[PDB]
Amino acid sequence: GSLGIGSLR
Amino acid sequence: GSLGIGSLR
Amino acid sequence: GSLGIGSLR
Amino acid sequence: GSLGIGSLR
Amino acid sequence: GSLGIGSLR
Amino acid sequence: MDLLKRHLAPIVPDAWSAIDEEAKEIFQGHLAGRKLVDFRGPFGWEYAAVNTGELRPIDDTPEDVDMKLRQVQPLAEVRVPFTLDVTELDSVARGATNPDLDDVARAAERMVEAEDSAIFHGWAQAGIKGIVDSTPHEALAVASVSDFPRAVLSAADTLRKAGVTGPYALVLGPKAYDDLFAATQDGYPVAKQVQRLVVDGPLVRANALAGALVMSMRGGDYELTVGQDLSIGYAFHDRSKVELFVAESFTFRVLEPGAAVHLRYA
Amino acid sequence: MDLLKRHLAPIVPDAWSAIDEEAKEIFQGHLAGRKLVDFRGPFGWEYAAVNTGELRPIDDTPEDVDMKLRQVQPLAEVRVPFTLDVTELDSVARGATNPDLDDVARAAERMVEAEDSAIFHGWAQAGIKGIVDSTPHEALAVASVSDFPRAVLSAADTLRKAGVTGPYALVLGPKAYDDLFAATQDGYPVAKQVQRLVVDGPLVRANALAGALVMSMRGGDYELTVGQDLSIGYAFHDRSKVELFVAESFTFRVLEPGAAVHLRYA
Amino acid sequence: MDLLKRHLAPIVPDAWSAIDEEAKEIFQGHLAGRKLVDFRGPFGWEYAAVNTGELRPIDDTPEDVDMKLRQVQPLAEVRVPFTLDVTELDSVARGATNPDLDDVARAAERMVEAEDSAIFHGWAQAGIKGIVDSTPHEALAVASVSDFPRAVLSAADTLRKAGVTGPYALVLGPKAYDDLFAATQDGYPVAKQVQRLVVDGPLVRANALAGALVMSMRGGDYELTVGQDLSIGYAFHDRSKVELFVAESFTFRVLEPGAAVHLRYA
Amino acid sequence: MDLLKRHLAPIVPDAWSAIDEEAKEIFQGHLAGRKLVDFRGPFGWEYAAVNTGELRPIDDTPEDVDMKLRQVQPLAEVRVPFTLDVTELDSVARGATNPDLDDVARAAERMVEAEDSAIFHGWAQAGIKGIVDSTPHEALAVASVSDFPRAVLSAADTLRKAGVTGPYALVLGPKAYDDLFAATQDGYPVAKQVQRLVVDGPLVRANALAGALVMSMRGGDYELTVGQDLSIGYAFHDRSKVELFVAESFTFRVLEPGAAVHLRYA
Amino acid sequence: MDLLKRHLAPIVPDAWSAIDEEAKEIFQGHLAGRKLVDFRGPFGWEYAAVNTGELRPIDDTPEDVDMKLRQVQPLAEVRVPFTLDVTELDSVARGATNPDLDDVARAAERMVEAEDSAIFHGWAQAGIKGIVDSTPHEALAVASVSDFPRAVLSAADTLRKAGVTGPYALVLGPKAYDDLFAATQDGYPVAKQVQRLVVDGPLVRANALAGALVMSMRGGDYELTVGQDLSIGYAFHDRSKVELFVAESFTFRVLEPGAAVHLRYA
Repeated sequence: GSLGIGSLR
Repeated sequence: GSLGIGSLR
Repeated sequence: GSLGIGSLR
Repeated sequence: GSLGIGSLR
Repeated sequence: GSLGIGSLR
Repeated sequence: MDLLKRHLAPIVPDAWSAIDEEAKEIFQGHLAGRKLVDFRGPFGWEYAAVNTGELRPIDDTPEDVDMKLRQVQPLAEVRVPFTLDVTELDSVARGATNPDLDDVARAAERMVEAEDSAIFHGWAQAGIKGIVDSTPHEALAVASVSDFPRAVLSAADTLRKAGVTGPYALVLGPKAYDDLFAATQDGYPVAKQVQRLVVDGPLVRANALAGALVMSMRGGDYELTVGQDLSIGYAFHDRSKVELFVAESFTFRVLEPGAAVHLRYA
Repeated sequence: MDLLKRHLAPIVPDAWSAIDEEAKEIFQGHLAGRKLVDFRGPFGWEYAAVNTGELRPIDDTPEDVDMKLRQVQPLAEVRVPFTLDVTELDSVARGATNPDLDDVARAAERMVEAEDSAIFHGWAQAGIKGIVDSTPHEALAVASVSDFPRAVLSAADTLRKAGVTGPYALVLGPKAYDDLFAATQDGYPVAKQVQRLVVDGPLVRANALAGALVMSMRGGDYELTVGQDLSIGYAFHDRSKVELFVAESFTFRVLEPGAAVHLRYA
Repeated sequence: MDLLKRHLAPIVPDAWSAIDEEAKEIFQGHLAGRKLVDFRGPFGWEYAAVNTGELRPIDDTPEDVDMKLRQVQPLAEVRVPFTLDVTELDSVARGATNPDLDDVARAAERMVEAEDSAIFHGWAQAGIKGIVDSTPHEALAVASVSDFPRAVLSAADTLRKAGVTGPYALVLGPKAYDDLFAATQDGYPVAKQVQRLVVDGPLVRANALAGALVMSMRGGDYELTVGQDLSIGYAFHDRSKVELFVAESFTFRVLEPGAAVHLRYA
Repeated sequence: MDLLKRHLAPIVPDAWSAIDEEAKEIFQGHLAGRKLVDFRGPFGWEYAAVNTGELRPIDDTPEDVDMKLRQVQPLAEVRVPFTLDVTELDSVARGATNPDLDDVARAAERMVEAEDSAIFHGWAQAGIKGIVDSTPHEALAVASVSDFPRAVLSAADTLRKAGVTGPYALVLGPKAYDDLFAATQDGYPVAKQVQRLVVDGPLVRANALAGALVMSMRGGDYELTVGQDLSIGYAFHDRSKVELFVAESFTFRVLEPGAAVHLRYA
Repeated sequence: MDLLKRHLAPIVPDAWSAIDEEAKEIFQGHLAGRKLVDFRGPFGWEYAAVNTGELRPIDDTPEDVDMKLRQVQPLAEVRVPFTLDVTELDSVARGATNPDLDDVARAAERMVEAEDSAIFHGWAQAGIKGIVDSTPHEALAVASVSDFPRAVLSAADTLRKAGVTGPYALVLGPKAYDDLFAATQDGYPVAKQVQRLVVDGPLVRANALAGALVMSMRGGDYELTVGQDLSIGYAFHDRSKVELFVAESFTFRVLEPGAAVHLRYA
């Protein structure tokens, strides 16, 4: 249940 | 019954 | 029976 | 039976 | 069974 | 029959079309605020006020009761009268293509002035605060026409300093537009540099803006709500003259005061 | 058999095609006014006048009667004669590809002169007012070939001052075109800058225009009505010569006099 | 019910959406390291450590036994608390569009600081080595704002000298970004030259980076592993205040120390 | 068996292919006139003359008879011999990829010289008038390598003065090409400016052209008719050498003499 | 089981993949000759020599017999040994992503040196003539880093003088690349000008080339034939070290010696 940022390349 | 200008972005 | 010039914009 | 050069524009 | 480099143009 | 009462006017339908086209082209050409801020509506003649969602406490209340009043921003209704010659409008029915519609353009630019003046410099009698008069940032004092390519960057810097991201549009008042577009650096263009400066931001002319302005196009910062959009209505007519009006209902809210920087005398 | 009476000419069909192509290429190359103003027609040989939709009052009328006269603009019919050698036209039938058609080009450019002179500088005997002689704006006096990149902007400013929007085309007379296209700034192009100045506006050469001109391409400002479009007709022939003519019927109206600014001696 | 415990908060769903959007836009705007290094995960709350695949010998072992310990890099869990007013969050349910979410932005930028500071300058208590403190190359000492267009090339040269190919990104600390983007060479742009220098490499602002940095975007050099990605959780609430937190679990590995060059005081 | 008689040559098919490719690449590289003028044909070995469609009067005729002679332009047939070594051609059959075909290139460039010299400077023994020797315009005397960017415009002006429209190609002789392409203005390119000058016109090198030339690419001005296109034929062979030839039949007509301007010593 | 004998190595498949990727990226990054010359093959381990198609006469032959020997160019087989640690390769099986493969890169660049040195400067013991040592043209002596934009044109001129058409590639040795890419004209780029000079020709770095070189990319001038392409094979292993090799079989032919010009000390 995260904010879904993930990689920004 | 307006002139239909609306948003101009 | 013209030359068909018409408008040239 | 030529080389087929023709026109080069 | 090479690395498959070949030509690099 | 709505409030515009157009069927009562001694005007043939094609003359109505011509009047509407004149007003429409003026408005699309000159409405500066509408092409910058966020737009709500139109909602029609019975939309009366914008709900802000805030509550204000009431002091004189009993101890066993907590009472608060809901806060709302009422819309202003603006009407600009103008007059037209009945014979000039009749000539449209005979095939005339250029009837005298000067007062239509006059009234339309008067309405543009009212709306844009409210948006940029506020309108205290209507309870509206403008973009310029609500910004907490210091107003950059531009000294000369060549200081603009510097000043904008400074203003833009301020905008990204306070935390306001997004493309930044430049809004030029009358003198600023005149001086910065009547200029050329010995062939090399200057206005081209000006648009190059702003990162995919528009450059707009505002006849009601004093000086110049740099403001974010991020969205969610400035909110124009329209109840009844710009309309042409009929009021009265004598034998030779017909009285019409431009009508609108609107209000403007500054949601984030810090999203703009004012540039003073150009 | 129409008014051109071409079947009576001692001309083989391919010679007619060659004559028509010569005239057509001249006209497409040189008709300056047609590529700027709005175009009505063609309507044929029996279209006689343009209805303006206006009425003019008549003074000497009885008290019980209101009488007005409808206003209309009659078209002018223009014929430019020219002559061709019958043997030169016969040679087309033997496979000749370059018959002597010099007088065709001469007559076609004479017709171009007539039409463009009417459009730009008016033709009072035909009741036509030109673009240049009807503009209320002051004529910018260009001093030197390098003043053009400034002057145009000034003129353009005037056009947007008076309320005339839209792309602005630059029209150059003979000397202005010669001097501004035979110029180069030590390698750096000048004419490229000239087209860069006008916002998607065309730059056109008008051999009949004295000086230069900046005018709006908005539309609805200048109206050329053609009844009979440019045609080649037969008049007469002797044993060795055939007499032909270029024919046209047209009129020109200035609907909005303020949409152009004249630039004087280049 | 996960570790975030959000269903226990006295917060309506739309207020949760607003809080999440505020944090999300801050993170997408400011997370410098995530837009440079390679990214592993997220793997969730029970991912505890990154397997490096290395073994370390153990000295005190019998002669008949060879024993080695597997090497692993444990993740750090970071929580940044913040507080919000319950009435401000309630106002969202009444249609308010701009609740006071200042502390959300504060906590989010604090988390950005923690993560980017670990990535660039290391975090020894977490067993993390940064990009800057692990590079064997000498740190170029930039003297003035105009030395950057030279220095980068030098650094880039070093990167291709040691064998590190690929596009080279420029990372600018706060002062370096301010000074190199508040600069203009009498109209001619400088930052445009800066992006022109790097061969399809990005130019990024890192608020936690001291000085500046040039580093390869080849891939396989720097590795950020995330167990639990950036999340908003609930901790506690009184009558008027609700305590939330930003949470993340991560570690960072420098696989190839030589893929970056540090540029000192801007 | 046609006039080329190739089946009689002691040449294997792949050697014929190699010879043809060598000649073909030379011709496609060096035939200047063919890439400028209009092209008719090829019509084969029995096309003897071009019908002009003109008639010429005959003086000594009776009074009751009108007699005229049809005017025609006979084609010239050009053959350039060359010789090849039989063993070198045999080596192709053993897998050799670079046989000695020097004399093929020599003969092909000799044919190019003949054709282009006829097109540009005429060939009076063949009744051909060139582009340069038929132009009525005055030949611009170029003084130095830097006068070309001016001179061309002047020449171009002349072309549009006399009535010749269309893109204008620049044709450079050997020295002019050498001097204007071995030149550079301290980094800034000059030849780029040269191609920029001509409005979508080609810039071509002609080894047979003395000086330089500016000519219209409108079409219908210059006409090269080819009966038998460039061919390789067999003549004879001894034990060790084989004699081949390049053959062509052609004529050239200047339909409009005024479509070009000559630029003298570069 | 081929000659590489890889199944005998104490190497897990993923370690083989890592070794192959390291070598492959080095070769794709550094093989200068392969990206310029024409490429034949690979043909495998039993391709022994290139048939040239030429014959050489033998002197001591009887009068009734004509005898000639076929000419052929034998390939050279090149093997570059290197060594790896068995434990480092084992760590790949435990999930390690960066095993120590330094000697792989060392051996691969040694092979690149061998091949490119043969192509550019010849290899007399292998019967190979390089591009540089076979060109009949005079070697331009470049004096300073700023003479390159001139020198190339000169060289290019020479190439088109001798008859060598096609795009011309620039090949830079180590010092030339370093000096011409570590250079900037006060902001204005120089290397950009360098690529602008060559007409759609590539600019390549050759670590084995002394000085610089301009050569045609037409094709058919330089021919690299590969029998066995670049491969990694296994030789031997002890308890802790494994011996591998890079292997290749190739030869190089200069078909047209005049298609290149050498530029001496940069």
